Amino acid sequence: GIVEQCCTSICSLYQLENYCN
Amino acid sequence: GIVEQCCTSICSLYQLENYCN
Amino acid sequence: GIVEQCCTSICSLYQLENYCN
Amino acid sequence: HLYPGEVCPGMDIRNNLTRLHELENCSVIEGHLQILLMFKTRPEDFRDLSFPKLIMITDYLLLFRVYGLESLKDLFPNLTVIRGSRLFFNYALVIFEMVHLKELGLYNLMNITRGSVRIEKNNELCYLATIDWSRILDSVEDNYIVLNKDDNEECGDICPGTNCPATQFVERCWTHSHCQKVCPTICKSHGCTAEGLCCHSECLGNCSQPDDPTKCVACRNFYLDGRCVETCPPPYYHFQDWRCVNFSFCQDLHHKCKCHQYVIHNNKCIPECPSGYTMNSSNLLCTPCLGPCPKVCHLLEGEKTIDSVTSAQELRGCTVINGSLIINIRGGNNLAAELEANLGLIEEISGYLKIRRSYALVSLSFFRKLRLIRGETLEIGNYSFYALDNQNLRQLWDWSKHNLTITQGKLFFHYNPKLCLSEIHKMEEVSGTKGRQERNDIALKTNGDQASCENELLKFSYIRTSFDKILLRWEPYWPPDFRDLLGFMLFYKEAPYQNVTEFDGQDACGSNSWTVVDIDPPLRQNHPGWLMRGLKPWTQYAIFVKTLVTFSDERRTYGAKSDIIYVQTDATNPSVPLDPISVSNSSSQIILKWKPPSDPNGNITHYLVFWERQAEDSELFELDYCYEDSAGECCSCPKTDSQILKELEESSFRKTFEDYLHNVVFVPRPHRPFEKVVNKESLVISGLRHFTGYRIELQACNQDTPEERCSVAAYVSARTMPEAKADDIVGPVTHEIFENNVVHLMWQEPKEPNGLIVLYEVSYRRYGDEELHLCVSRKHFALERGCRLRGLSPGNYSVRIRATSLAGNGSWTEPTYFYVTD
Amino acid sequence: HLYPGEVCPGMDIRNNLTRLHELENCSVIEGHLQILLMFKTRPEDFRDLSFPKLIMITDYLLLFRVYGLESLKDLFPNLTVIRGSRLFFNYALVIFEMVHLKELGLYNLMNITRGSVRIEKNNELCYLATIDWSRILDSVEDNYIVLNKDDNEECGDICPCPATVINGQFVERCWTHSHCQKVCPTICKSHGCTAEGLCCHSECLGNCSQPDDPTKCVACRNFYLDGRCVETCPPPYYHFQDWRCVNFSFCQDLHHKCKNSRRQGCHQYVIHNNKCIPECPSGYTMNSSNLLCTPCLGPCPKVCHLLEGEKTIDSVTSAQELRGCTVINGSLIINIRGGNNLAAELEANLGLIEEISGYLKIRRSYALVSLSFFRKLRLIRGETLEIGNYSFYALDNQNLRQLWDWSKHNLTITQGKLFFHYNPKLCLSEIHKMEEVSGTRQERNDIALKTNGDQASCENELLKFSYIRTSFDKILLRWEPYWPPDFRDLLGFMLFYKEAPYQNVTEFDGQDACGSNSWTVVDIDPPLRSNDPKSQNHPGWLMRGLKPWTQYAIFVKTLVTFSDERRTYGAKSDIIYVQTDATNPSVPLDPISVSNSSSQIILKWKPPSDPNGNITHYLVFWERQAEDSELFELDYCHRPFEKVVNKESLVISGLRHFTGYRIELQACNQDERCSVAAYVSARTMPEAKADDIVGPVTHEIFENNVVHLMWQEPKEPNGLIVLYEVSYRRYGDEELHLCVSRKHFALERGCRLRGLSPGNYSVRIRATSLAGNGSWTEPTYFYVTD
Amino acid sequence: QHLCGSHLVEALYLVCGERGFFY
Amino acid sequence: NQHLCGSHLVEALYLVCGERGFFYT
Amino acid sequence: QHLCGSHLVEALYLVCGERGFFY
Repeated sequence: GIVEQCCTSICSLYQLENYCN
Repeated sequence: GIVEQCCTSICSLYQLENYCN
Repeated sequence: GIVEQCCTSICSLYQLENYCN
Repeated sequence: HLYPGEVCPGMDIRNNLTRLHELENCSVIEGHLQILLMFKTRPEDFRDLSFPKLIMITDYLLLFRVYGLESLKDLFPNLTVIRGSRLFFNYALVIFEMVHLKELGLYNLMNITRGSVRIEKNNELCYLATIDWSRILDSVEDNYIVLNKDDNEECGDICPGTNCPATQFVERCWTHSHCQKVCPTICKSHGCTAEGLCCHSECLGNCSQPDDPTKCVACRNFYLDGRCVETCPPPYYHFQDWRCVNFSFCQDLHHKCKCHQYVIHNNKCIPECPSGYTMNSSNLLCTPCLGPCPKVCHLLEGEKTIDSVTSAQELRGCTVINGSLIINIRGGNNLAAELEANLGLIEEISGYLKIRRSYALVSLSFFRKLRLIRGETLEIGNYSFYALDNQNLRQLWDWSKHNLTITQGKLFFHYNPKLCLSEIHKMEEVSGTKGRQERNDIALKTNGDQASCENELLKFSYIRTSFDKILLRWEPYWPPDFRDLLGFMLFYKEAPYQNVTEFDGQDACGSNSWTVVDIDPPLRQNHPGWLMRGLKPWTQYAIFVKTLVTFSDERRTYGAKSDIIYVQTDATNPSVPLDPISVSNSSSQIILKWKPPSDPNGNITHYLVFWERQAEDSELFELDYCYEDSAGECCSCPKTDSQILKELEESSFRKTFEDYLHNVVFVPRPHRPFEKVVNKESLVISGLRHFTGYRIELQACNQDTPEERCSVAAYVSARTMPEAKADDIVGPVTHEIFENNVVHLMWQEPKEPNGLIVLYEVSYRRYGDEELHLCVSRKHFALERGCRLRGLSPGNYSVRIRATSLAGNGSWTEPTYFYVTD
Repeated sequence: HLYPGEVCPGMDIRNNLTRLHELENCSVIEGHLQILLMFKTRPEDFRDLSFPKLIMITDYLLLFRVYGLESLKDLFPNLTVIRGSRLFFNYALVIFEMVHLKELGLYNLMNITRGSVRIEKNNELCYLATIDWSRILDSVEDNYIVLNKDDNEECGDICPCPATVINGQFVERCWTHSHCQKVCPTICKSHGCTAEGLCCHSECLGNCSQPDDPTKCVACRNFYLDGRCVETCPPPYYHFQDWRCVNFSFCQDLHHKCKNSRRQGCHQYVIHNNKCIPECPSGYTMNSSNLLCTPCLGPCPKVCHLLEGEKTIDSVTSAQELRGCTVINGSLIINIRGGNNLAAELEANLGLIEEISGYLKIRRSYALVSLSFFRKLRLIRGETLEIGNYSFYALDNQNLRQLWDWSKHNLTITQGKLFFHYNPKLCLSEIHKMEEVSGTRQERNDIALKTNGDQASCENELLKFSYIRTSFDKILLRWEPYWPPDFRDLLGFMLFYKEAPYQNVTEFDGQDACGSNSWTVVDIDPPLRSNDPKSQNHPGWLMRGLKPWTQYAIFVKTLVTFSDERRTYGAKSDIIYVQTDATNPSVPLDPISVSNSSSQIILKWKPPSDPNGNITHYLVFWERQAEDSELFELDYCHRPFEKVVNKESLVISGLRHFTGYRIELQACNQDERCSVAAYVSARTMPEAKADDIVGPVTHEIFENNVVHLMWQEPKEPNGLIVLYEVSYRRYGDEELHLCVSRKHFALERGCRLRGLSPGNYSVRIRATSLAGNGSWTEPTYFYVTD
Repeated sequence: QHLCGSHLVEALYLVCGERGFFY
Repeated sequence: NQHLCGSHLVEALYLVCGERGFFYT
Repeated sequence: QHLCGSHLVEALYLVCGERGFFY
């Protein structure tokens, strides 16, 4: 889930590029 | 051979064609 | 004697070894 | 009387007996007199002697555990005054930790010019509480007499006669064979002779002739040419305000010192020029310096070694240093800040500098007023700068926050691998060593190793701002061999400064002041960057980006860096106004005080306020009374050496496997009111109601014209105090006399209840009997419009009424006298 | 019998898919296998065709750049054993730049004899946490599973199995959604198991067809002959590839085939160890007698010339290349690029080299802490040398701090200087020891003595604390007097110290760390002597910043100037764990006094701020406190002690109801010394029943309308009585309440109602203590007279 | 460091501003 | 970049030819 | 550290062990 990588962990620049449509 | 010429220095297309047989 | 050398600057082991008698 | 012998300079007698005898020839102790460090003498290794020539000591007398001294009549039986022009811990007479001294032997000591006296830890000394100090000193608080055997009254006291003019304790004395001198009221505090006579004011201590200036033992104001004068004509300068020393004497003192170098100023041969004066050369004239000039603390013989931060505190409040320094301190948290506070005010150094065998530093800039090293003292080999045996160093002194110039001596950079060659070149260029026809000696063969010296610039391609974040993007950057790139290590810090550099703060072992973020290599072109994870609104931050690169055996770098940028985050609403305090001191005066927002988020245009009106509660009338960023996983989070080594080793392993495979794979061919307060932490409100509640809302605001964005509501309720107009019945009391004996006591409610009325106390007393209490409740009052005395016996009944409420008490309505008749 | 196919020679397949047909005409592949540059396959090319042959591969596997390969089973659904005779860069399976693998397809390969797996550059890979690496990998040689999708999520390592917990994963172990893991006993996991999950014979390997039977298997562990797994075969047969046996005809055929060289790599075949090997190992001269390795006659050194005149080793594959060679002609480079430890394998594969005629470079070591790979190098000819004339090069090495023993191994370097630069982990002691043995006698070489020994312990002399005095605030140390032969090198000492709860402190490496870091170094000033005693004979240091009762691990090192001497590299003092003395027990923390009843008060406290010594007992003191008395001038109208050892809670019992109390809590670590008193106070709850009027109100009536009231104070007043609510009540009239003050009650033994009227009256009184309100007393009746 | 809710949507906005996002 | 190594090298060489193959060792 | 008065006396007593106290 998005929370696992951004809430529980830290999302980098390119990390959030995979959650954009 | 390939790494010492292609990685250390720039390889032209002639060098790349060397490995086409 | 020893006051002027251990109350103006930090004292040292060897400084006390010279006035022990 | 006049000094019989010749003056001798101050001396420190330690482990010597001949030096003790030398005091006999002495007549004036020009300097301090130390009697210390005698661990070789015993009571069978000493003697008794009298010094008839010594009559005065110019400075303090120090006694320090002198073995073999049983009394103070063995060294000086003639001393009279201890002026103490110099001081030791503010005491002009110091006897510290002196034992086997059973008594004292002074006979002429009767005055002290200035200073104090210390008598402590002397558990074997006697006659120390039988000495007056109204004639020797000018106060009784300028001498410390404690931890003494005579301060406990355990000592035996004897004195001459049953003849001494002196007034357990019997008379003022110092020894069985000597005493103190008491003299009549027509004398003065400038001493009085043993005979029992007075002495003049120009004299000091005892005196040969009573009240005569021509004959004195010592002069308090001045001494010159054989007579007690009150001034010193040229070129004789005032010496310790006790004599006159000609210019030759002061110059001789100067030559012998460089005791402190002697200066001439105010027609006085004083040791140091006061603050505010520059040292005119070849005359030592303390001419008024232009501007405030810190005193110059010279270096003994031009040298000072610093191996600890304690010695670095010996330069405090100085500008010019006469000599060389050797800074070789290692260790300690935030060493650079310590050095900046220790010597940040040292304007120049006339000596050489050595940074040999130094550690726990990352830069050499710890000065903030230096722009020139004189280098008058030269190191063997024509060298004025020195750097030896150092394993860590990332910088030298910058040219935009520090200036420097060198006029003599070669440069020296040895065993400084992290010190890049370019820094050495810049030093050689700016300093000017080559310009003045000089050639330096360096160790560049062992320098420039294990430190990035070749850098590239990163150009920002796109940037935008938000209220709590700053997005950054830079032009795609790739090393010649893309395998070198391992990502980027961004370093940011809160920087209000506009000339921020990465050498601000830290510069010591285990100290850091720059936060760090890590970003992966850009994907395959996508512009690499990084979005901050929240920030403080309206605050600027310094940010740059470095690039990790694969390193060779000695040194290899494909590195690039970014310039310092100060981008501010837009503002948002501010926080709650800290500490709302609505305090009253009257029923029509309330002060609303508050503190600014914890997070202002830009300047506060104004402070918004709201409040609602209240009223007395009605119920009272019906009542009767008679994992996450918050916890943290790293609070500073630098990469460790082990991590960088593992990263580099794995990167190399991967590259090696790749090349290995490639080499065999490929082969060639074969409504609430409001108010606004602008810039104020106070508010005045007047013309309020008494005993009324006021609930005040308080917010802060950072913008007024573009839109109203303010802090979240804050509330505080203040209750005004009640005025006192309800302590007695307001208005008259309606009553009538009946034959039923029923006295229905009517009365009107006061103008205002000030909240509610607790009760009414009514006292009915026939002929003024005991005063009774009767609970007149709110409901009973409303029902009967007060009270109702159902029947009374005949008699002159006096009725007093007190309106007991929260408005105060302590007074009753005057008694109404009604004569009941049945 | 056990292999349903021929024995094909190793194949290399690039681009064309036609050669893959040969994989279906044989089930045994001698040699390695590589499938790469497969740029012509599509998903329909790996799903409409599958090779049912291939059981065992003797050397390794290499799948790279394969298009549309989504499962391992799509190519070989029956590969069972990888013998690992040779490796590929310390690996026996490699996945590189694969962009179509989404699941595995191998479920009959349970043991890798040599090597590891190299999974890298995969971004669609699933199922890598359900493979039970421990069960498969029984050898670990730098196994790195990186550049995958299991650190992010693609599928989530889940499938619809035994689900055993052996690697730390509680999820089902599987290889495909239609497949599950196969488990067998570990006692029978090094010899392979059957396809039923039970034990198998020890002469079989991998998959088996009959559990615990060597007659029917799918692979053999020792040798394969007669179609049965045996332990050895008759010698009219010779073991080839070490997995089978074959008669002499095949051996002589191979020998004849290479007689006239037309094969680049073939060597005339011979037989040693009852195997048809390509070339006899050193010590056996290659002379045919019937193709048998006959004994050597005189010196038979094997000069194994190396390519490039230099060879760098970072993998065991290159090391095994030169096994069985005695004389080496050329140089070499040691470069440990990451990975696991290899020194044991290095000595195992190169320990037979006894002579080198070149130089030897060493750089970036990551697994060598001690050099142990050469125990035979006695003569270094050095016929080739670096420009600089260095026969040894030590650069960028931060893992080595040891060298070969010098009482069992010799080394005489006949030429070239010894290069040693930027090696702080390597100590100058061993450097000079070898400078003395090699000799290139004794000769000073260009070696920087300021770049080696800066981050390691290289001291060679030693100190011993002679006089030690321990105290709560001052720790004095006095070690043996020591000065180097040159009495101008002593620059002070290094008093290393750090906090230790218990002795677990291991001596530091030898670098310089200060600030808030572990093992805080503290420079000590030189004694300023000639090493002759002037007034002291024991040099040391008296540190005084210590706190009471705290143990510190402290050792001392020595800094001296460098020289070209073997010695004078500094001294080292032994380590000591100096526990300081306890003189303060410390102030207790957070005292909590709370009353739980009218005679029960519970106390609380936390352990002292600083634990110094064993707490021998806790000291408490308390006594009855009285209340403030002000009702006689105003009107509103030793000490008990207990000792509890190692307790954090106490309750007071024996107190009276109401009145304040004062308690003091002190910590003690002797029995005596105690800490400073801590003050806290609480009061018991008051008993409202004890404040109720007792006895009835007597009425001394006198006709002055004076009804004197005789009531009595409560049975046990709480503190004292503020006042009395004497509420007399005349029926048929307004209720009244009288505030009888304490002063009036004392003066008149109660009150005296005056100003009354005649008639039946009823008085109720409620006594009020300082705190707590009692209850109304009975309404005593009295007929007031006039 | 971490991002959730409002902070995460604002990050998805600033990071992806040339193309639409989803949450 | 402009250098050819690893992934870049193989993705830069495959461009030259993919229908003739490479030399067989 | 700094040694003065009583502290210096204490330190001199404790540190020395070969000679008596002199100060």
